[PDB]
Amino acid sequence: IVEGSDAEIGMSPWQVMLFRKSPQELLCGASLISDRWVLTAAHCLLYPPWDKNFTENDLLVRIGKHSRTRYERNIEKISMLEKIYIHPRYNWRENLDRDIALMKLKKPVAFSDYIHPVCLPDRETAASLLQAGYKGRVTGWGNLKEGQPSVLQVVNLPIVERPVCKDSTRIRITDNMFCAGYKPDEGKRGDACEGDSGGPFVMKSPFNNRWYQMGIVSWGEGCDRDGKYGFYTHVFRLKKWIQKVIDQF
Amino acid sequence: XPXGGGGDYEPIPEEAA
Amino acid sequence: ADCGLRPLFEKKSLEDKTERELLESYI
Repeated sequence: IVEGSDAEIGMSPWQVMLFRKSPQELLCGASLISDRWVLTAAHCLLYPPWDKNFTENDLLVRIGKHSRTRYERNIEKISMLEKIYIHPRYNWRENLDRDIALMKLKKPVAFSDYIHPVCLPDRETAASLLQAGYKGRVTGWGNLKEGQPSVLQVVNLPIVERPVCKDSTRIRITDNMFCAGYKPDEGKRGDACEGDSGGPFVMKSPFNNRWYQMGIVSWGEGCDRDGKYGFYTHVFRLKKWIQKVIDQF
Repeated sequence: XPXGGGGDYEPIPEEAA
Repeated sequence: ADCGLRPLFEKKSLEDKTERELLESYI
């Protein structure tokens, strides 16, 4: 996260860390959507251009963390994966279209003051909240600049109109993505950056006071560059696929 | 393009797995 | 069911340092 700040304790209880067993390294962020289901970006697990193709056994999911490196005894819980589900039409060849994946945990995780799931939006919530100008919140342990932070970082960013997102890049953008960030003259800055992938972009509903996950950190070109924006997977647009997987498995 | 760092971590105890 | 309600904030009626910025943008 660029231009963010240290998160408060328990501020993002659905935040999950995708950790590689060997070598031990932070692969991506992710989010807890239930006692046994984790949501992340499909490219965190499969990306042929960089020779990335992880299997269940190559990963660990750490939940309830704040410090990036420390093993938080009595606070964080570690789970192993039973199965990974990548969207069948995830487009790694061109623009990371449908960059979404579900991960089923071996055993349900017990909730605590530091571990609690986020809500997935419904058509109504998606419609009323996903509008240009409205701010969401992104969290992660990724790069602080285009090194890494000691604890979870947070940054609030405004959703940008689709035309503006399209005209800022040469990449073909789809209905399954949205972009966020401040424009060059707005005076404020901030962005997600490498290491933040898979993390949640959330918004707090003013109707029922709940936090909903509207996006997944997907991609960008550089970090916090003027006239450039971060791109996120549109969670609601892919909710049908999400439900289908959870119902079948 | 798509979003480890390597700023090394504290070992995870076996009893946590 | 209890999704999106944080034990240390919503459940105690305590708000975090920047959540107001989000609500203030939902005009």
